[PDB]
Amino acid sequence: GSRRYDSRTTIFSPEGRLYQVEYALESISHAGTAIGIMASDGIVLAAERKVTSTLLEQDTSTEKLYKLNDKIAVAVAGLTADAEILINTARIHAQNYLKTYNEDIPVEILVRRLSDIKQGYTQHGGLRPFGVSFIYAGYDDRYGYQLYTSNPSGNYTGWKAISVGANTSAAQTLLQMDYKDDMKVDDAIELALKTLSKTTDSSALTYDRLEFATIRKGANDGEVYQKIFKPQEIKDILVKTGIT
Amino acid sequence: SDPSSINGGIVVAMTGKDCVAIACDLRLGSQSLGVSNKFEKIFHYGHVFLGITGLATDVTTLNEMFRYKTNLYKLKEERAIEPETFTQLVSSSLYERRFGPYFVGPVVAGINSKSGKPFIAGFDLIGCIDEAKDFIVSGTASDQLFGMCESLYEPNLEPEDLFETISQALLNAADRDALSGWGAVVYIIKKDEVVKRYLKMRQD
Amino acid sequence: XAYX
Amino acid sequence: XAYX
Amino acid sequence: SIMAVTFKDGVILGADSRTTTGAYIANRVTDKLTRVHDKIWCCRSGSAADTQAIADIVQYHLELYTSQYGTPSTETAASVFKELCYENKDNLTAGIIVAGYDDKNKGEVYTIPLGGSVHKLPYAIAGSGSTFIYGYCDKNFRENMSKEETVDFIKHSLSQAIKWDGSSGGVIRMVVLTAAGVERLIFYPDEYEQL
Amino acid sequence: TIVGVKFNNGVVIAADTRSTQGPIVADKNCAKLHRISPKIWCAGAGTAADTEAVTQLIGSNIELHSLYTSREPRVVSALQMLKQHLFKYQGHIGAYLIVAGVDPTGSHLFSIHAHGSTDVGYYLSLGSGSLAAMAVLESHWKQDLTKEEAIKLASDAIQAGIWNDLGSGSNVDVCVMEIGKDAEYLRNYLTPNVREEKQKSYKFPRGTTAVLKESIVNICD
Amino acid sequence: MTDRYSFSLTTFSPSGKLGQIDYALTAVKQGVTSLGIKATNGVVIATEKKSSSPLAMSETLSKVSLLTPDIGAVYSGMGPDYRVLVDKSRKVAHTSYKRIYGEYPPTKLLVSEVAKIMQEATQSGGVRPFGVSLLIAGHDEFNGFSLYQVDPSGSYFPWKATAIGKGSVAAKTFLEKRWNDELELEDAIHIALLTLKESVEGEFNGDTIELAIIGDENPDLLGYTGIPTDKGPRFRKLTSQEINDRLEAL
Amino acid sequence: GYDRHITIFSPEGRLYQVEYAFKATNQTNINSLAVRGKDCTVVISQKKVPDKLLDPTTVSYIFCISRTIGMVVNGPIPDARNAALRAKAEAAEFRYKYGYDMPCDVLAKRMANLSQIYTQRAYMRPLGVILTFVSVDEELGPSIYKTDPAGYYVGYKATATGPKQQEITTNLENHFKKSKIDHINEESWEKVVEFAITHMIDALGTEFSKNDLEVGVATKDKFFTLSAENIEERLVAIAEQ
Amino acid sequence: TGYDLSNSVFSPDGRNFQVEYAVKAVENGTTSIGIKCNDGVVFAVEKLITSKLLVPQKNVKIQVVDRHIGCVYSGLIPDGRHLVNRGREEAASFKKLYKTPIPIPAFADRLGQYVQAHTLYNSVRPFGVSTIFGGVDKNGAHLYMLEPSGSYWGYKGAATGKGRQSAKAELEKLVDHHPEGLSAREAVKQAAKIIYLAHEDNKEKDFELEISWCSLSETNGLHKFVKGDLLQEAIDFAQKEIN
Amino acid sequence: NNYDGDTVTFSPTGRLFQVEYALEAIKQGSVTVGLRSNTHAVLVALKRNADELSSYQKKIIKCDEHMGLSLAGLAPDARVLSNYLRQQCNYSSLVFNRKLAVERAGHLLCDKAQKNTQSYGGRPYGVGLLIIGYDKSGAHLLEFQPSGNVTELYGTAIGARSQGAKTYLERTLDTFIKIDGNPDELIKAGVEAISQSLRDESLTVDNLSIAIVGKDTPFTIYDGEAVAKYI
Amino acid sequence: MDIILGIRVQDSVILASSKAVTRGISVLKDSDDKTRQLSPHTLMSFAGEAGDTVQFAEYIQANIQLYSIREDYELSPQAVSSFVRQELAKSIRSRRPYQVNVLIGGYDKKKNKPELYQIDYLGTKVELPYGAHGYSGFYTFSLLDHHYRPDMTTEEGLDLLKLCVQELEKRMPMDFKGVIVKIVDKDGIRQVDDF
Ligand SMILES: [Cl-]
Ligand SMILES: [Mg+2]
Ligand SMILES: [Mg+2]
Ligand SMILES: [Mg+2]
Ligand SMILES: [Mg+2]
Repeated sequence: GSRRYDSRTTIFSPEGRLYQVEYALESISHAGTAIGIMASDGIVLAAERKVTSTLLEQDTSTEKLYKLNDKIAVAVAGLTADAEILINTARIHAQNYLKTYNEDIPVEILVRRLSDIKQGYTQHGGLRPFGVSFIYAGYDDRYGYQLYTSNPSGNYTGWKAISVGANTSAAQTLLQMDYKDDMKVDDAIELALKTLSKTTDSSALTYDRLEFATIRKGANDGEVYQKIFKPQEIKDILVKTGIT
Repeated sequence: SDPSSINGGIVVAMTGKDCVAIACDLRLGSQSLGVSNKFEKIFHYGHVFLGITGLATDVTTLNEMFRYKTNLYKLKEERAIEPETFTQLVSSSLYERRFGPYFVGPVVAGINSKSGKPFIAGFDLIGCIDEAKDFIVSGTASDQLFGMCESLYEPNLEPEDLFETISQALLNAADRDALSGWGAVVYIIKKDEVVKRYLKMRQD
Repeated sequence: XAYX
Repeated sequence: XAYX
Repeated sequence: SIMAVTFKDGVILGADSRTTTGAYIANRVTDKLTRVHDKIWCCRSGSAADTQAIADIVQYHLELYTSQYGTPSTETAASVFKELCYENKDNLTAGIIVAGYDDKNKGEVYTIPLGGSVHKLPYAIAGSGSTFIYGYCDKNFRENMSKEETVDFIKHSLSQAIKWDGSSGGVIRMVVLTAAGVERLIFYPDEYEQL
Repeated sequence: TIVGVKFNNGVVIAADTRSTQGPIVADKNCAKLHRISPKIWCAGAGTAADTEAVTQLIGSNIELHSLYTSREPRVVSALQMLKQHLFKYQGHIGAYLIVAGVDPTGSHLFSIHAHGSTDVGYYLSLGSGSLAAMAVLESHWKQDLTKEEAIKLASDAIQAGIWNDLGSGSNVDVCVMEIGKDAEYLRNYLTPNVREEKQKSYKFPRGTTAVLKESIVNICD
Repeated sequence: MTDRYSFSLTTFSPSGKLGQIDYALTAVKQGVTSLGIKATNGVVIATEKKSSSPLAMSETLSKVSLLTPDIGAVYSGMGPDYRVLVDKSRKVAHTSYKRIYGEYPPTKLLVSEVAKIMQEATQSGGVRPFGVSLLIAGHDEFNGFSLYQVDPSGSYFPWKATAIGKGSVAAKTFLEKRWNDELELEDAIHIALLTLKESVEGEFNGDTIELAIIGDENPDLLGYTGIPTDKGPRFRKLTSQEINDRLEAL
Repeated sequence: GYDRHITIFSPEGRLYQVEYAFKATNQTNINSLAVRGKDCTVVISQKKVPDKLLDPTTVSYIFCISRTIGMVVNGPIPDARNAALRAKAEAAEFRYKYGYDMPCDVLAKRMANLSQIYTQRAYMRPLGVILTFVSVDEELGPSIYKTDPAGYYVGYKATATGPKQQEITTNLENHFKKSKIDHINEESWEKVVEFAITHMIDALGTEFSKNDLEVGVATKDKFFTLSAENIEERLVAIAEQ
Repeated sequence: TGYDLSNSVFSPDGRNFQVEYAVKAVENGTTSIGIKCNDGVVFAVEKLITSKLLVPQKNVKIQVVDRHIGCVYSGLIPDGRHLVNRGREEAASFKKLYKTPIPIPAFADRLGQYVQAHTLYNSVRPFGVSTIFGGVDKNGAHLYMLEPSGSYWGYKGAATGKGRQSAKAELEKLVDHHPEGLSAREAVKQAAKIIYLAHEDNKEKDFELEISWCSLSETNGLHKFVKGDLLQEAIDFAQKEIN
Repeated sequence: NNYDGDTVTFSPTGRLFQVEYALEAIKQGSVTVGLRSNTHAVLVALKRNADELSSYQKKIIKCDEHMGLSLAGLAPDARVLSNYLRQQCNYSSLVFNRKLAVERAGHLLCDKAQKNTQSYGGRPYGVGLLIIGYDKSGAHLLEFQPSGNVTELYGTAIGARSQGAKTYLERTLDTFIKIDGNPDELIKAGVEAISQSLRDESLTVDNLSIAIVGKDTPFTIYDGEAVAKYI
Repeated sequence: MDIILGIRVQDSVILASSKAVTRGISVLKDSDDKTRQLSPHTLMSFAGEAGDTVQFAEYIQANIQLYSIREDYELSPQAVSSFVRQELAKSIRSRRPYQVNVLIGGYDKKKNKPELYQIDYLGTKVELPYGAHGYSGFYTFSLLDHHYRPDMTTEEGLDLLKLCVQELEKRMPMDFKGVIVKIVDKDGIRQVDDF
């Protein structure tokens, strides 16, 4: 019968590893680098677009940074198509929680459920896992500003600063070097860009090859604002830190 | 045991010159017993306003349901929903429950952010759209509101004048209904400012 | 419900 | 319903 | 008021044209004679909606039968009608007369009452107005009649059914099924009323 | 009050513009003339939401069918899809429709009842005012009507309903579907029920209404 | 009996490649060249009509398809896979949008729905990916004119101008030189014909070229009058004659 | 190499099962031909009855799908009959649902979409057949639409299918170069059948008896196949000219 | 390669090797024949007497479908039974809906589509039987032979099993020598002879002859088994011809 | 070799190896004998033990008052098929007030075994059965093979060294067939038949299993001291 | 079941719930506690159809306790009330709806405010300074309208509650065998033993 053609996506190696999870992570390691840095007064999300073409429409484009609700955003590393399936699920899960409890979903609860979905694809169903790693940047009234990451294994962890995709080894060393706890958002913006600028496989880091977002309490009195940076705003912040 | 007249309540919407007004009473009762004088029946999703009369459990449920849907709409469309579009969403959602309906009388009110045109619409519990230039009425004193609005209303009223007309339409209609009144709220909606006024009315 |  |  | 009558050369279907919603005539020029196949027609009595939905399904079944096994028998057509009427008897109000012309079997008439039972007859009458012409039709029907005799028999029969039944009236439509082909006939009040 | 009339080179349908809830006029200028396809229009009577919902659903499936077959949709397709839908729901969808239009086959005029029965005719009427309308149609209809004669007969049949039937009122909507031409939708073709000038202006002196609280509502992000 | 293939036929290789997606993209590479150019006041999509036989009537085979009155689609790769995607794309525009909001979906969201269908063929049990790349040109009130590419993976990107299939590498280079942000629709049609002549080998006329625009509303193509807000489709397929007129002043 | 056993992509972006299904097409070693007249569409196919024990009347690769649509198959008879039965059910259901006779080109598309599914879904194999649908459509007039195991379909001025398809194709191409028109400028279907047989004889280089051919004719409101004597009458007309 | 390991897989030739492998199982089986006659059909089969311990006349291989169709097969006997069980369901649903008994050509396609369905998927095995069947309907007599591929045609005479070539040669002579037609009673006697002549290809074990027939005149259009005096008369005729 | 992975695969010579491997499980099974006259039908089964401490695996199962079988191969598969027969016998009784014909019993087993040889995932039955019964057409003996092939016989034997008993019955055919109205003599012939399949071991009191059905005899099994008469 | 009251004061929420369980003409029990603790700072009183009340209360209790363990965090009274309302809103369109009315008294530790929610079996939620279910309201509401002040202490609230029980004991037809009173404040839930 069909047994002949089954890849057996949800099995263990003799060493006790999940083949497909390991190979999905190998896929993600080639994806454009995405950095998340958590400050005391906000969070930065920076992501490098995959080798841009000059005729790509930059302003009306979304590849790396996606909005889940008004308080939570994600940076993507891997298959965009796979990420969008999981994002629409995450967006619905957030609205289900709001409908049920009349309260915005706590960041960790959203992260756990999305991570539990990925876990399922590694343990049952005989389907390939999602070739996606997320950086979750969000705020709630319990833990305040939070950075998480999830990977195809369905394992998630919390971070002060973290990178996913390409050159994470090099990127994580540079963040571990210059990061400190009393750091402000404007400082974290500079660190995020400086890290990409050094780890980039490109010749020079330009506005047209970046997606940028901040989650500040920089609105008016005790409320959070999500800022998905426009092309011209990335061009200005890149000049202001003296990279171009 | 008539779901539309257990809790009671009323909503009315009107159009003016480059403005719209939507008003509701504050009563929630269990037939004869008045229970709450703080039960607002007007909600908003961005700049689109929705008033809902009828069974209070379904009013609350539909508010929560349209908040859910307009939030996903905004995330995917990357823009706030417009009154004309929202009206169609309400109609779809209600008719989806054709043979087990929400016992409600919803009323859409708002200004199209692109065209600047004032827009109002009403629905039956099963989703039939009632678009109108002048006014929409809903609730246990709909007959009273129809009689007030049809006589008091004139076109192209200024926001300050329109406020008086809608306020008097609601108050005098509510005082001839046992299940309506116990306080009132009026939303005056201009292109980029919204004023909300609580009316002083008789508390019987 | 409304009902020509 | 209509109904010879 | 509907009837189908076998004769020498084949079979003729006849019907009134009156559709009622209570005492109001919704349609006074109704065509109650429906083609399920080239030379298999049916007479519809009862619920217009039910008989319409059945006739449409039978037409579909016989079109698919023809694609695979060639021209179906009139008995086959009647069996498909019965199968729908019998198995859905609780949800249907349809009294249907099935009439068809084979070259082997010549003219045949099958009547299907409310129950969903099948009755093969020399001639069949049905509908509210049929009650008034049981006496007349039994006394006047003969086997191996000519075309003109059979047309007169149906015309006189439905004329009386129309006269007494308020639920029947308008024009008398008839459909002639022979080896020659299919012939549609119509007869107006001014003619049949003064028979 | 909805009518359909066949003429020389096509078909015309018309309707009144009154919507009711019990004895109350809910809408004084609703549109009961619905578009299924560009050149297939539907006049609807019965449960207002059911006539709108069933017309849009079949209209949607007809558009998809037209794209799939690379052909202009036929009236018999809309008729077949509507009647099979309505029949399935055993009349619980209270839609009474006059389906009319032009297609490659020619010009067509049908009626559909809520239970899923279909009729054919040169002139049809449905709704509470159907008897007032049909009285006019039976009096004045003839074979070989012109376009201008058919519109007149149609609007006259609707007027009979407006005046004599309490269920019908306000204005006359018409849609003309002629062969080889674009269908022309004549919204408020006649407005013979214009409200007379009121005797008095009920514009209140400002401050008439007693107010407890004022507050600015935040609609922005 | 029954579909026993409930497992993924597309899996990660040790190198992290998704073989079937890569092989699908290879099938697109073999496919005939199609392109799209965005102007200030419209969008043009064009492709060569590769005729299987001169006895075949190339008019009956439509490579450029209307999805909505304001959205059109063209492809490179496997024609059958494209045909069923157009059927599904048209239906989803109704079921998941128009039957809810009573208006046609904006370009980006319909593209999103098509991408979802193509992503599922990459992960679902007992299926191969679609062997096509789509170019979807469309207009909507709040986003204006837009042009999207959709790959077998389900990934989509917005383009000012691009080409896919046989001679895409050369065609993209040609478009980079000619494209500016001030192009009028007629100028974009002119460049589309110039770009396509490079990739086409045999006959180059209105009968061997398929070209459609997303431009101004066409009241004449609406099929009815009387509703002021309904002004007609922005999607128009250029006729064989209309193409030849522009090939003289080339 | 399991990418050659099921319908998944090979490294060079090919579906070998689809390509091998195409080769199953010629397994019967029969050539078909379709042309259009003014009022009619004629399809002819070779009829080879090798076994003497066979009932020759039951040996047929032409099918009456609906009253208006006819279909000739190039491929094994099991897959041919599988396709025929499905096309018949599809044409019948279409009439019931949409209230008019299924057009030739719409049925072709529907059967092509079914064929496409077998190229994408693993558990279903492609049918090793090429379906040539013929009718006189009430909108498009005389129509020839052809389907293959790839799920490809297109309309034709005329077409040929089988082992010696190319010889027949170029024979017809050269005629339409000369006549300068899209069809056979002929009043009666009898002479369009005579044209079809004549040009098949010239292309294949073989003579035909009454039992060596099988003829289907589509006119307005009916498609029908010719008997041995209907063909014999047609062969006599060609010979006497 | 490996193209022959899975059912429904096309070889580069365009062949389904699993179906061809099923044909080998049919070729291995005992000889069975069908003879079309003036107003009906005759079926006969070779039953190898493996042992003295087999009860004579009490291991019946020819099966009836409805009341007017006869079915015989060579190869995997259980696979044949499964096909007839389906045939009986198909014939029952036809009569239920359409009233008339299923015509033979109609019935032939019902088996044909079912057997063909078992070449579409790798989750099922092709049928290991060639089935000779037929009977009398409104349009007269019909004989059919259905193969593992789903391929079937109408036949004047049909043969399958280990002695098919011997039986085919003998059938071809009857068609040549009787162009006007063969009678039902003659076809029974000829059937006996051809099974006895076809037994030469399976002559280690001696065998038991089993004949059935449908005839408009002789059996009134119904399927019946040939037994008693008419069977012994056909055996004697066959015995006289081998010597 | 490459064609024995599952039952859905044919070999190049047209063989079903999984069915043939199932057939092999029967040859490994303990010998059992079936034989009948015109009045009675008898099953004789050599039971097998794990060791001297273990019981002797029961070989004979009752299906109805007038029918039952003996098994050789996988005992659980015999329990599944015997249970199916019990239900079919029982269905015939409740619905039609009719004792199921032994011939139909065979036809039903054949069709049940066949479905397991044509479908992916499933496996063939790994057991052979000898069904005896007395119905309206007298005494009957059937031989069921998990290929689906069912055969009506005067006598037979299945299991290890069954050829010995099968040869004896082939010689004795004319004698034992005419043992009418004599149960004990028909059993003796069956016990003498199974004795031709013995090697080193002989028939003991807790080793031998006999069953009989006939004209005025319900299907009854004899074990222990009840079979001491026939040693 | 029958009498359940609630009074939100300055710093606490007080729930009074009748002790009588009557079936037929017999008071089976006179010490019944018609409440469940959902979380350390959230208490739900209930009244309605026999069986449904406890089955629903314990089901909610289980779900809130599961949430508390999962997130190692107490849900706000507002969040619990919204969850309960949605469960009843689902229930009312079920095959057999829960016929249970509830009061949810909770102390929000983040806002440092007492909160009282009244939810009927339809899923009709309202936040109130004072609430009641059944016939109780027809006496207590008008009494509290008069005597209630928003800045009252817990002791003032208990005296205000005593005034309600006295009025109910005087004018209510049925003997409800007094009430169990419970206070919800910053320090959690405690029961008044002498009322
Ligand atoms: Cl399709
Ligand atoms: Mg009042
Ligand atoms: Mg009061
Ligand atoms: Mg009368
Ligand atoms: Mg496949």
